[PDB]
Amino acid sequence: STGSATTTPIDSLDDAYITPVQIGTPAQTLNLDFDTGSSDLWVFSSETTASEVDGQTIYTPSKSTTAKLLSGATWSISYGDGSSSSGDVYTDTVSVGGLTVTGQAVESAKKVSSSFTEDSTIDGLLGLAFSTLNTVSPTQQKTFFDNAKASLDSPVFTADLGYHAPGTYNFGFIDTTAYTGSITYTAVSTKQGFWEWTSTGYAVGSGTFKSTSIDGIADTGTTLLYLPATVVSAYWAQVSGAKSSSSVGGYVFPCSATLPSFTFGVGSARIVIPGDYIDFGPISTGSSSCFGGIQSSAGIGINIFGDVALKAAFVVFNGATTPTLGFASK
Repeated sequence: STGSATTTPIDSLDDAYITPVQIGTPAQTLNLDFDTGSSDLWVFSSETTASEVDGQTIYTPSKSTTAKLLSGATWSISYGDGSSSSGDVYTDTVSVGGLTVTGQAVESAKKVSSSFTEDSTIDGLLGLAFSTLNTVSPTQQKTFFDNAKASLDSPVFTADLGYHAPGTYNFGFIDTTAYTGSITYTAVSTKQGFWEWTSTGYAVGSGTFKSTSIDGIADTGTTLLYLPATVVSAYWAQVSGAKSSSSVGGYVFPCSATLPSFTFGVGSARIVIPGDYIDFGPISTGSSSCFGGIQSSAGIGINIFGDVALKAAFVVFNGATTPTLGFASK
């Protein structure tokens, strides 16, 4: 089997992407944030504290003839940005882009943090990291991908995120029309439960490529590109007037600037992030200070190849017995 679904930016900055997901019988369609940095499929629901729901579409398990309470199971997750959610668990039928999993754990939120409430466009998350990170207790549950894997034509999914435009998540096949040149594959460590890999270096603009190993995670659920302070300083030093602002929480730059591109290495191959992808706009409405899309990972504890990086590529998440990651230009 295969599946193919369009993923759409939630706003004009590509802060996140939502993908429609069918849950239950009859189908209830919710727009979920597909997150290769976590492993829980959780939704706003009829059980979510009323004051914490503000515009989201909710899953109502009592209206699904295939929903079953997973007795005694609870979940609770905290994300790298300090947001969180928790609740109980149902199993139900879940379909993405024509691909159906029966008996998928659907984690129903009883509580969500303010960042989730305040984002009316995101109805929940669909985790696509390794199932070892799943938070359901006392019986850990499998991701949608893990459940689908054996049925898929090939045990893979791909992320093709757009810049200020829709893109695609495919399951079970590689669309050879969706990228240019060849796909370069690179080793993955699953030791921390992430799609963790090692970039071979970087360049700033038209500058020379610096060969250096950068361990990090391919994370569709993180907006920006978080890299070591040395690398990030070298990038912003090429933008007149750019500076790190402790008050704002990162590098800012004059909105009048033209940003250089940023290249990252994948083996001997190179992925080029155009300068415009690194512009996250005014820090506040009407400001002439703009927020940068490349930020320091210092104090995160891990480098994160988030959407800024991934949207410059066609990315293969290969879930074969020994997982790997593939990147192609597009």
